[PDB]
Amino acid sequence: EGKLVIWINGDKGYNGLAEVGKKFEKDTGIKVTVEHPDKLEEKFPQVAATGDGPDIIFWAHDRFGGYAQSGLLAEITPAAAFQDKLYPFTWDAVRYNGKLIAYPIAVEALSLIYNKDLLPNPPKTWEEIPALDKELKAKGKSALMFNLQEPYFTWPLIAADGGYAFKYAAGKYDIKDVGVDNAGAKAGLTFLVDLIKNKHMNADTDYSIAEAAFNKGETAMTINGPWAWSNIDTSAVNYGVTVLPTFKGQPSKPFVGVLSAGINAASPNKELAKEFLENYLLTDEGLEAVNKDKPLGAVALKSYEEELAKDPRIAATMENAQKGEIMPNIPQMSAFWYAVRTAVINAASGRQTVDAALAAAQTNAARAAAMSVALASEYQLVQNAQLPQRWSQSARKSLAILEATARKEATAQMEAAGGSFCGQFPVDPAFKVLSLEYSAPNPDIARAIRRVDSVPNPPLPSHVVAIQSTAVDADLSLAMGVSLTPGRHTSYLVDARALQQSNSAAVAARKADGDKWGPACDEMFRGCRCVTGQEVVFYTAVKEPSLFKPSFDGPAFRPSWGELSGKATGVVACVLQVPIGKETDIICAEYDNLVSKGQFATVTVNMTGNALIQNDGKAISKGYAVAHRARVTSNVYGKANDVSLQRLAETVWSVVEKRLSFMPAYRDLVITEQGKPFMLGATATNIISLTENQGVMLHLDTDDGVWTIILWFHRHSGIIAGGEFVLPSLGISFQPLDFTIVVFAANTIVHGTRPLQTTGKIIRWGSSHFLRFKDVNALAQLGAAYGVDELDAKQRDQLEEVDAANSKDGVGAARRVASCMAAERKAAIEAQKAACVRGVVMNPCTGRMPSLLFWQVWRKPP
Ligand SMILES: O=C1O[C@H]([C@@H](O)CO)C(O)=C1O
Ligand SMILES: [Fe+3]
Repeated sequence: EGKLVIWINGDKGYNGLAEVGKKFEKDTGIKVTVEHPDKLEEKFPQVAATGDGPDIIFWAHDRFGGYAQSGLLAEITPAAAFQDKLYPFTWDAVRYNGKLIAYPIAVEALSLIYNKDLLPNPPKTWEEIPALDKELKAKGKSALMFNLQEPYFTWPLIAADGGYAFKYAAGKYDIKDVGVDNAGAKAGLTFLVDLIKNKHMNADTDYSIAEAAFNKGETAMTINGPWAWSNIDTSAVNYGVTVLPTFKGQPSKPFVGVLSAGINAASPNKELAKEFLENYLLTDEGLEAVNKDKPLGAVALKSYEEELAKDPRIAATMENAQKGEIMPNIPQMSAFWYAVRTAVINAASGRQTVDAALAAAQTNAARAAAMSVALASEYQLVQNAQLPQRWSQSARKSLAILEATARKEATAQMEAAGGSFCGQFPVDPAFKVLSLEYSAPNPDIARAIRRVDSVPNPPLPSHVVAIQSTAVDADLSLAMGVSLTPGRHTSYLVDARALQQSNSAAVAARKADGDKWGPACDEMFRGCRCVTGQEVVFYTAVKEPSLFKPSFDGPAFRPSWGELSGKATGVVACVLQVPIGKETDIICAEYDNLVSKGQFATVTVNMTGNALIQNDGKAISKGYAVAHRARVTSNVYGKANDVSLQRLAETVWSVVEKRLSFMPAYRDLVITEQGKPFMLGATATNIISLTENQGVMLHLDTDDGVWTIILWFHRHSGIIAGGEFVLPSLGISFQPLDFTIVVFAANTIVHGTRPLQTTGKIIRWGSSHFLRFKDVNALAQLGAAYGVDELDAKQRDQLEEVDAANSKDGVGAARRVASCMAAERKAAIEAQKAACVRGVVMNPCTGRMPSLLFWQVWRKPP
């Protein structure tokens, strides 16, 4: 690769780091690029999981231990002589499982910040503050205001006398040993609430109130970090930054954040990143260059820290950090934070006793941390799950004979008819269908009748191979749960490495075109082979050692094709041609019913199904707002549209499942008991889209299920030019005919639809049946909080109450009522979410569903 890509947050001094990068290009001739991507917390583990991303990542050490569990970070091997150049505790912050996993850069912690004019000598102890507030109240001021809403800010006091998140021992944090409940933590929080009850502090004080008050000279003290200094620097306040007050003679223990630089485990530039960080960045001039852009605060490098500590504010930061506790670098901190946030809010407001608040927090944090471990175990079993065994040597031989017989029938039939047909559409793979004509001779669906424009059909790209052998066909059919029309289908093998490369190229082309079908996407398209009118399946083959995660410890089958040995196969795409009939009648009828009854909501794209639109404050049950209203306002049958949606989802599913037996297996694996009532019928669909003569840019979906179904049907007669569905990383494209369905892995296969031009009245209706997991999780959560069957009654009540406010007092009053409901809903969702209530099985590393399922390992030993 011979280059270095670095990700750092936008709030840091990246241009200063970019200057350090130049000086690196000088000596080694290696370019250093420094990007600052938004949502960086979540972006790195999602991209690094696939062997992609930067060489170097810059973030707080706390996240890095989770990354280390996922093997996304390289073990750094610094010499004992380099390790001396940094404070030993900062090295402790970047240790996971005996191993060093990142380079410490900067050190941050809360300090006491005080107004020098109101308070020349800040108190040494918390115990003095009540007396000090009494004095300052007489002058119309207050002693102390800081954020009471987030436990980060209140924890220093709580930790002082004892009290910790998880007990650290032998290089590990004990998940089962939470320190929320001890006498130490109890005393700390007691003192905090005593300050509130004795009117020294207000329970509603948040970050903004505290910052405003201190920066305007209204309060003598606040508690904040180095990020807050810039704002105070613009104000009239003469301020100092000092050691946090002691409690019962012990130091307040703020959490310590260590900004760190980790090396990507999938980076080919490991020894040159080691070079860059050790010799160019972790030096006085190195950190100086960064410091001059945006200040680092305290730093891990002893020599430069001695310089910075000349600023008393930096000195105070380090001192508080050393008296503090390194923030645990494990994901189970989320459990700690939610439970402690609830406890502090409750104890401060009087909703619970300090003793009651901490007792519940201890119990809940331990429970939630235990469950999250259990969920990670189960996810591994999900990723590694195998289809029910249908494959055997005798079964594949049997199936190959059947398939061979069917190929002869299909040939004889083709001979008799003068060629191949999909419905009435003449199918010739020598040609690419660039435009085509549909006729509508009756009120049924318009039918593809004639190829209009064509070019000679481009060959398959080199990484995609049509499978010739019936034995191999039967091998894959039986192992992958795919049963296409006998003698009338093609199977393909796609090289997994090249598939991922082509995905990247496709995304690049769309970006270059400016998020649109332009020249670069067109050039890719010109290389895609037409499979219009075909029934096809694409298997990807992963070589045993990536985007794909097969378990090579899984059971192996013996392939008839030796080229499959040492490889795992998964189904990435399947194109079906549904014969016009009862099922297509039912499906198209439901679309018409849902369109007529105003049940498609506009987001463009029209949508329906079991959504939960959280932007709608009053939404508390499954569906779009139109669905909620119809359940109430209907004078015939409240459930009518839900019967329609279930039949729609179930009929499409049934058609797909006849051909793809892995689909119900996927449904059963990833939909939880709590998610089932919020899926549309017995399917893996919760949302259904609808498009009218529309293209869509090439893209990967992110927050959808493992497989997505798309179908098309046509309404009037006419000619359509363009509008191909394109799978550029598979090197194929097609025109939808009478009733074409594609089932494909939408999170891992790039896809889109070219713009259309039409002649006549022809409408091509496109529709995706998919799993949008955010809706099913939130709904499963609401179901756990209120009861699945209570949601309709809540929705009816919430609609009535919002209507009343509008009818009585205006739009403003009603939207305030909706705003109230939204907060209450939020709190309920949040509480269930903390209890690990889920609608679907998800990757704890990525927060997404697995990239594929049901991998089959093939091995042919001699
Ligand atoms: O290429 C696409 O076309 C369909 C659209 O017709 C239905 O939404 C969709 O899901 C895309 O990603
Ligand atoms: Fe899509």
